[PDB]
Amino acid sequence: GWHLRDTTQVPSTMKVMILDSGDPNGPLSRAVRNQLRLNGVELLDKETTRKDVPSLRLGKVSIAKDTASVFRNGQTAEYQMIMTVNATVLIPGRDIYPISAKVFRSFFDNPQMALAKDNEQDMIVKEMYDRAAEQLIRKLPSIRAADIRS
Amino acid sequence: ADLASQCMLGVPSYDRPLVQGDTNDLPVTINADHAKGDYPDDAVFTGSVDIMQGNSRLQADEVQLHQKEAPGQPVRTVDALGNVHYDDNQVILKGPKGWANLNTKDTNVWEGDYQMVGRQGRGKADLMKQRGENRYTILDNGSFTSCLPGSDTWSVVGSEIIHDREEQVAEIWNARFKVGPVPIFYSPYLQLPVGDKRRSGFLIPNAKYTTTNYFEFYLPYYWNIAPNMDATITPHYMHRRGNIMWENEFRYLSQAGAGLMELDYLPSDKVYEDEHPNDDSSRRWLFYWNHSGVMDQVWRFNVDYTKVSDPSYFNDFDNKYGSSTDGYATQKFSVGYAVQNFNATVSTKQFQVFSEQNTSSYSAEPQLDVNYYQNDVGPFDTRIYGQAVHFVNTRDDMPEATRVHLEPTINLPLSNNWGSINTEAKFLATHYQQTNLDWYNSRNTTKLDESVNRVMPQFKVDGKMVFERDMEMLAPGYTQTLEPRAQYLYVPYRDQSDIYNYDSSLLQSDYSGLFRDRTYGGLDRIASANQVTTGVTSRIYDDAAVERFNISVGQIYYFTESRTGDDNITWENDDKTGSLVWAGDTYWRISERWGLRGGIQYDTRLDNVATSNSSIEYRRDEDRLVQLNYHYASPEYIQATLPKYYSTAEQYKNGISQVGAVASRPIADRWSIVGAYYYDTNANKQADSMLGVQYSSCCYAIRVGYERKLNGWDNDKQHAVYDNAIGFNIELRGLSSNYGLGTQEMLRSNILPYQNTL
Ligand SMILES: CCCCCCCCOCCOCCOCCOCCO
Ligand SMILES: CCCCCCCCOCCOCCOCCOCCO
Ligand SMILES: CCCCCCCCOCCOCCOCCOCCO
Ligand SMILES: CCCCCCCCOCCOCCOCCOCCO
Ligand SMILES: CCCCCCCCOCCOCCOCCOCCO
Ligand SMILES: CCCCCCCCOCCOCCOCCOCCO
Ligand SMILES: CCCCCCCCCCCC[N+](C)(C)[O-]
Ligand SMILES: CCCCCCCCCCCC[N+](C)(C)[O-]
Ligand SMILES: CCCCCCCCCCCC[N+](C)(C)[O-]
Ligand SMILES: CCCCCCCCCCCC[N+](C)(C)[O-]
Repeated sequence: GWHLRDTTQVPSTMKVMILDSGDPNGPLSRAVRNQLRLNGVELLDKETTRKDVPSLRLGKVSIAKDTASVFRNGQTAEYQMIMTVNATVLIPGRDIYPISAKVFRSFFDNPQMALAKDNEQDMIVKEMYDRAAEQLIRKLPSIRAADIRS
Repeated sequence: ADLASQCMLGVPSYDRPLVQGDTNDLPVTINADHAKGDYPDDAVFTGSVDIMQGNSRLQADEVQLHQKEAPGQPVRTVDALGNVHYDDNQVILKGPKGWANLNTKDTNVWEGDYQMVGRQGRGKADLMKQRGENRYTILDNGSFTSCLPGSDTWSVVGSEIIHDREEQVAEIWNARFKVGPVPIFYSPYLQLPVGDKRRSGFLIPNAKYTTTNYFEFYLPYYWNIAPNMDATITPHYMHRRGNIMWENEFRYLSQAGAGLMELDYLPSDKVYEDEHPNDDSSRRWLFYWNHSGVMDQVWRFNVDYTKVSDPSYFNDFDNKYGSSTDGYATQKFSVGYAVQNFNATVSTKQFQVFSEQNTSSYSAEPQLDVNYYQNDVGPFDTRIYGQAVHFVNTRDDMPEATRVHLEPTINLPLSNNWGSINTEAKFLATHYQQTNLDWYNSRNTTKLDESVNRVMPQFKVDGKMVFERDMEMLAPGYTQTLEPRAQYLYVPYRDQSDIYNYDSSLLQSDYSGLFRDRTYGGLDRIASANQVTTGVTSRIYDDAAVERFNISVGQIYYFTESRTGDDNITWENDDKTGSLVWAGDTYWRISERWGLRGGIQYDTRLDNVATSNSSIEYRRDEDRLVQLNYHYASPEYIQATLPKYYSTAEQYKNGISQVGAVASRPIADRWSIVGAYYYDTNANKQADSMLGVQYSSCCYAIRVGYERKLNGWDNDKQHAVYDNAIGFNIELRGLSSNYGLGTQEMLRSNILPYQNTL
């Protein structure tokens, strides 16, 4: 009973919105803005005079690096990166809906390659922001549906 | 009921209407039995005296209002001569006598006592004073506690106590700390971190016993240095080492953002002296600096910096800014400028490697990264990346390099509701100047070249479709998606064997990783690619459109071998082309409290799973949870991705098969019990074990804890070395907002810390 998706990833009432955070030039804001743009969303300033426009506000990312597993001498084998993002979607008339993303990625340590490993970490982190942005977008339909229901 | 509400039972009131704005011109109600005197300038009231203005309510036997000299502007003085009771939205005061200046807000109450309103704390003094427009509370011969009325648990007394509301700190002269009526500690002068906006109650001395140090104790001393800076100075006695580790922490807030420094210094060490008899000194030390901030939305500053006296430091000393699981310390500085279409960042990256096989490490000194983006050119998006870096070794006999790189990219994104495609063309151009090659080239068949150019085009095309169907059969309103995804990637072969590999490590490929266009990080090795990646994700959404489930599986099919021209990787077989690499991932939120996750990475060239992970978790709340988890990495994977000696050495070569279990349960709303166990199934040995118990009340909390962990390796007996620690800690509660039972903190305390998996 498979049919091509006939609906937009982003709900119709969200096809125009305000993006807002305290780090508009940071990588999270870039990843999110980019995902919104690829989904056909028009982004406006918070100063805009168009009313009834939903606002996506991004909180600050947390990024943790934990030892996931150790070798037999107690040295880290695998590291786990965890990225967490809190956000809100304000639908101006109705209510304020919190959403979040959580991203796990891991890599193996190499003290002989430390510089290389550092670069690997940068790469991984850069990708996680993208994942986080995607997660947030995929939570939009649940917002739209939660607003209709109430 | 929970701890917070139980505690709020003992925190008084604040009835009466809350007034917004000032108290200045607001009406003044005055009831008494008599008023003598000339009303505006001199008034003496008496009997049953009750006065109300704004949020304040004064009540006493006799109240005297006055005005005065120093012609100026108008001088207003109030006096209260018996059974004085003052009331507002902040504090309740009581005492035999009182005084105030309504202009300056400065106040006195003699032989009085105070109790906070809306929060914990109370105390008494021979003289209570408000100064500096309610900035400063001064207690002459005073006491304070956060204990509820009727509870004598603890208090602090001093000949003089001065609390600063703005800085959130109390100075105490002749401080004595009391448990019940019995003082257990005296200090001539102390500063404590105390205020309504404080996130932690002020610290008290504590102790522990360890395999490493035997008996240890610490004396935290808070020092508020200046505005936006403070420090903590903590002598830490470690018995086995026969000296004091002086721990120093410095915290600051600046316009460039927030930071912390730590300098821990141990002047001599008996254990280290015995293990290194011929050495110049036994001193041990740590310096740590962390800074992050974004200034004016544009400048981004970062420091992550750790330097220790020697490789055994984190095996010997408490793991806070470092861990005994660390293989090296990182030293990193960066400054960067970022606006919407542009960024540039300059940085330094250095490393201090612990183990001795080679402690040699390459550094980036400095590195410059630039990105420029332009989205609008026709249907195309464009960007350019460039980098300049200078690589230097810690050894003097090793190649040094400068490397410059340019990577222009153009792509055409295209999208439907059901479908997406993206085409991308890119050029990679890199230039190396390598020097100090003489030593390297005498020891190696394959020669490094002084001048190297690597130029090569890349083509990549990506596509995705989303199919949907209803699942009524599963549950009403459930939706299922099928999302096939495919990629073709072409990069031509370039022989890179004359380029030293400074910054490039082999990347792990999980499901998302499959679609990455690089085999290595960094720029020194770029694998040839002729390949097609294919995968599919399926998702299940509930009636509320919340994704409850997903699974994904993919592979990479190689039409030709992936080559850098220097290929050192030890695989288990000769497989070149076909589907070499597979990966899969799954997530299921079963219910509100239950979830599971898993992932697997498989490579045919290993004849085995590369790595895999699994977990399942029950969580009712922050205090009640159970988690099981598993991590696997094959011996083949270790042999393929890690230096040769890891594959021959016992502490490494078996790879990872690691099961762990973590659980916490609360009791009677005041108790928290927590445990974790981590077990290597290959060796049938414990990796890590931890237990903790905490009791939390309104005015304090006590935690006993225990950990046994792998601390190192003994090269003679060829077995693991373990460390055991057991400790007590007492904290003061009611000094901040925290009503927690300390579950999360304890879950984070061990070397394999807890992470919520849903
Ligand atoms: C004559 C009545 C005194 C006026 C009371 C002023 C209270 C405003 O500040 C309340 C918050 O500060 C807590 C006070 O701590 C108790 C010691 O100060 C009492 C002043 O004599
Ligand atoms: C690699 C760069 C790391 C930056 C080093 C830390 C910067 C030191 O701070 C000095 C600048 O701070 C100026 C303070 O300005 C006064 C107001 O700020 C205090 C409240 O934010
Ligand atoms: C790397 C260290 C950076 C630390 C920043 C220090 C900048 C200090 O600026 C403080 C400015 O704040 C003024 C407020 O002062 C409050 C109390 O002073 C009143 C006089 O008692
Ligand atoms: C191991 C998967 C268990 C999934 C149960 C989630 C269903 C939500 O309501 C169930 C409430 O009961 C909780 C399950 O009882 C625990 C015993 O089963 C767990 C096996 O260790
Ligand atoms: C679902 C189980 C997860 C928790 C397992 C934790 C097991 C760790 O306990 C090890 C017990 O070993 C005894 C420790 O030796 C004495 C110290 O115990 C005193 C407790 O503070
Ligand atoms: C020798 C006694 C072992 C029995 C202890 C109770 C069970 C604890 O082990 C459970 C895990 O079993 C090992 C699973 O092995 C992981 C697969 O990889 C190993 C390849 O040989
Ligand atoms: C490499 C052996 C030399 C060790 C001597 C001590 C070095 C510690 C330097 C700390 C200063 C770091 N900082 C902030 C200036 O960059
Ligand atoms: C636009 C580029 C198209 C790339 C699609 C390539 C399809 C390859 C199919 C997998 C391998 C086919 N083979 C060789 C096994 O028969
Ligand atoms: C499964 C990769 C290596 C793990 C080692 C032993 C754990 C067995 C777990 C089996 C579960 C596999 N699967 C596909 C059902 O998830
Ligand atoms: C320690 C000196 C106390 C002097 C009295 C001033 C009252 C301040 C109370 C600080 C406690 C803040 N609180 C209740 C939120 O934790």
